[PDB]
Amino acid sequence: VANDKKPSDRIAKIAETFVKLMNGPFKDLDPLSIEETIERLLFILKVSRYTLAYSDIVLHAEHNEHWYYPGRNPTEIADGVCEFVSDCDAEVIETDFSNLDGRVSSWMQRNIAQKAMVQAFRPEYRDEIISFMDTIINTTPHNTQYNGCVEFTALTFEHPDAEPEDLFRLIGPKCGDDGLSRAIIQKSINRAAKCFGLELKVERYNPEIGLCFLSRVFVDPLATTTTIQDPLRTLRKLHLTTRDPTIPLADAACDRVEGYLCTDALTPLISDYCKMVLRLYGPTASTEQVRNQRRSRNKEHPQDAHLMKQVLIKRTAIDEDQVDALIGRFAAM
Amino acid sequence: VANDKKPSDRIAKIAETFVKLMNGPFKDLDPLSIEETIERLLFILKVSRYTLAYSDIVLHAEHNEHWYYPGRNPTEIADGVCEFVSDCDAEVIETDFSNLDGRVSSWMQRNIAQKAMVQAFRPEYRDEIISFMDTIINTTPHNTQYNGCVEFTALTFEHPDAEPEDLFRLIGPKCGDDGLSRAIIQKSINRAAKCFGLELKVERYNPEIGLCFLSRVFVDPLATTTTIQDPLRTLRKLHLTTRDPTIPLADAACDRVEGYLCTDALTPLISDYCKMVLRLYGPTASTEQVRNQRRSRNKEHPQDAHLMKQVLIKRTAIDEDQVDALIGRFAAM
Amino acid sequence: TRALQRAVIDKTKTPIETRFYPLDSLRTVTPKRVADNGHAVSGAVRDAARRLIDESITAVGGSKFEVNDLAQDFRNDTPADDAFIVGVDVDYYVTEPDVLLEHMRPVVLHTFNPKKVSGFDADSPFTIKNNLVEYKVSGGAAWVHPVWDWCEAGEFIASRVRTSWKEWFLQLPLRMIGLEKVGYHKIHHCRPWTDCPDRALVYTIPQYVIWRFNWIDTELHVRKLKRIEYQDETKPGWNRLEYVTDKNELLVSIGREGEHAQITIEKEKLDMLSGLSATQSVNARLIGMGHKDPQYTSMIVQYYTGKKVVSPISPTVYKPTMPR
Repeated sequence: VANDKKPSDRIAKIAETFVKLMNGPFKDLDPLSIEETIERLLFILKVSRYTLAYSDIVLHAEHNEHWYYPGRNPTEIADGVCEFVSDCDAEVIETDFSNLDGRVSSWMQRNIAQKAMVQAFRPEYRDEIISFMDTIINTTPHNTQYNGCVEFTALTFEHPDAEPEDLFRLIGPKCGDDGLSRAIIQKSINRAAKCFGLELKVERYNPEIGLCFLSRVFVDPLATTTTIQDPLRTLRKLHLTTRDPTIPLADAACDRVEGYLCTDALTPLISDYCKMVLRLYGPTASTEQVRNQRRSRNKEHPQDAHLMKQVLIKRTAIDEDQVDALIGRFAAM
Repeated sequence: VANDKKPSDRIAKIAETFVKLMNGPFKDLDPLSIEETIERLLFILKVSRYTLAYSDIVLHAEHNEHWYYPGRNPTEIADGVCEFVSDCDAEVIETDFSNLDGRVSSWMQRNIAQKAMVQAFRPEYRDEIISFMDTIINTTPHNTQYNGCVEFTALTFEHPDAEPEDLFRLIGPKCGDDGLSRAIIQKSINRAAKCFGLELKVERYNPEIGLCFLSRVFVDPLATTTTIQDPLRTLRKLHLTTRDPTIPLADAACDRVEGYLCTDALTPLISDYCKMVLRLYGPTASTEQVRNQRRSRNKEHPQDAHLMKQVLIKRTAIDEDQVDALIGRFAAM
Repeated sequence: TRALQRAVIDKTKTPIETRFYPLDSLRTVTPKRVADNGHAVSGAVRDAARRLIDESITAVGGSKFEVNDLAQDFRNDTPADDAFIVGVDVDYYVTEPDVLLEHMRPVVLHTFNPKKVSGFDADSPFTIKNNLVEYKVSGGAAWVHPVWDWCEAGEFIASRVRTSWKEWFLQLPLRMIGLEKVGYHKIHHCRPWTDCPDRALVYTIPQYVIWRFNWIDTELHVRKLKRIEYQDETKPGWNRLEYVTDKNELLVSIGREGEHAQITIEKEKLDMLSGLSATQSVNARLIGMGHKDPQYTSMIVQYYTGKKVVSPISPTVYKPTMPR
């Protein structure tokens, strides 16, 4: 659903200041060769060749590590999240956007992303990048840029008397559709989204139900960095498999449970399901080398185990006796 | 809720006379250095650097001690209150303002506080102070200035034929949203507030229910200076804790009861609650050094014990047999 | 021409700013009604203006030099250099606004700049004859003074500056040639009272001084204050006035000189009516628009035909004054 909601006059100066702060000290850049782009990490290649270099140079710089979390290993993500929650003393807010790529306006697209790309890249490459942006208007970096712009707008609205550089220095971790911010702008974020024309969903941090971030649940971010898959999103749908019909059910289930072990080995109410899938569909599945040579293969802390159990129970609103009964039923099947 | 209710023509002369009497003999002043302001007692600093000096110089002078109680130790506050009640022979009135900072009008702000600050400070600092006031329009001293202005207006309306200096010399103790005044202007205070455009709440002093001042209850101000926390405001809400979720309940309760002991050690119906909190949440709480190193730590006369008990009963409208039953129930839990 | 280059190059300005604090309080002040009920009195309006200016000046913390003819004779009071100049209803007293503007200092002035060509200002009747306003102060004498055109387009002004007799001797040979020492000012007028739309709260700030050539034009076409010419050169014996409304309307006020009746009409309607061939057509069109009031259509017809009437000068009995 395309939208053409231009922002107000005042917000334009805030957006320009945010873009300039994003530019930082990297005035000049050069495009990457086709071979280097191909070995990095059709239609994706032509934009990737420039966008990967732009991200790696500007968005992964010294003065842009405060907010651009997108682009780091999951261990690095967990470390950053724990550091941010320690800094904010467990006072953080979560942002959940609905169809951001389907809702970003033309003015935002042509005044944030296009401006940033043109300022980052060399003048001799202006035509190619502008043509690529025009083709885009009619991937990953766009969401991060939108999140950074919205964070800058919120910070500018919260403290209009501070210098833009100091305001932007407080930008918290942001990664695409998910991000973190101070809880003091919980109500003012909705007005900023309305001014830009975006829809924002915000939820106050609650230790009883855990914290939601990148479909990951932090059981107790104050002390431990233990983290698990989001139970709210996956439990209601994990019993149904959305793989293509051509794949046997056993191979898809095996890949799903292998990923779950790789990410959620010691999570209550999921380990039992994964083990029962491995016990039932496991022997009936095909050879694992066969599925490793098949395209659809990629189409999918012990100390606080008690606390993780209680946090999962709080997340799923299931009584402990009910949880034990469910665990017994799952294991005995 | 911003308001633009300018006062009448006659009231302007009264306000100017009050401002001049506030000025007194301190014609010239100088700003404080940043280091001195920092060691005194961002955004707070820029206004504090001037307002702290202005308060200390003018509002803490010899000829301005009659009304500016705000800025003294609690023992000094109790001594001043007892002296004032002895002077007024237990004939005093209490003022309770609702959202004064959210209700002071533009005319009042630009003709009381701005005028006082400009007259107090040196001419070479006029631009900085006027800019700071303009930023404020679009902390503690403002409430005291408003209370003094309203007291001066009431005194001027009561005795329009006396000299302004003699009228102002009768200004009683005032401290922010709370203050004391003569009971002879109980009805005329409402008309003065209406003229300025402010809302005033006044209650006649009643020895049976005690006197309310700074959330403090004077059991018998005629003879003793014994004072306790306000029972009306705290009893209905002391059972619920408003601390942030990240703090454990035990630490917040321990800090609350430690403060209550520091202020209300020998108050009936509160000492038992504090002791039971210390008995229950005490052992289950964390280390006290840990909470002393934690940010949320600061986020919280035996001879007349009989009289204090009876005054608390009168304040809470609870029968003595009912009070004894409640005390027994609290202790035995 | 090459003469234009001379003026462009010859800046030779000496900006002077005695840290005159901008009085933002006077600028952007919402309209106010001084009288709760009925209509306000002239004394009440004067008191309100004085109170507003006093509050602004004291809040800014500056000083003032109130004026109550060519020279203000400020030496008898010797105010401070930074103090402002404040005058209220001093149109009769001051021969020219140049008298106030020579001091090269900010001026806050409350003046009579009518938008109606005749009628009542507050409780004070006023009328325009020749080009002088025959104001009749409620509770005062009769003032006869012109209007010095504060509200015309253009924020930049040209004015004289103080000069001693020795300075006069120095500059007279240069003055006769066409060389003048000219100061520049920035004007703001607010019009703060709705019930009395004929009085304007003029505000002024000086910017810088310059030496200019009399017989050479200016690129920015800066203007110097001139007496308003209310007389209508097309219809002798009539006064015509134009002003712009806040709702995007360009109204015009017409009336005879030394005369009381007065009507306001949209300018476009007056231009359409002034070209009609027959007098009866004027009435026909006016009835078509829906104007049934005889006092309106009759005056419009009289203006159309340019009817001159020699109204007499007669004794007047004024309302008794009450100090209250």
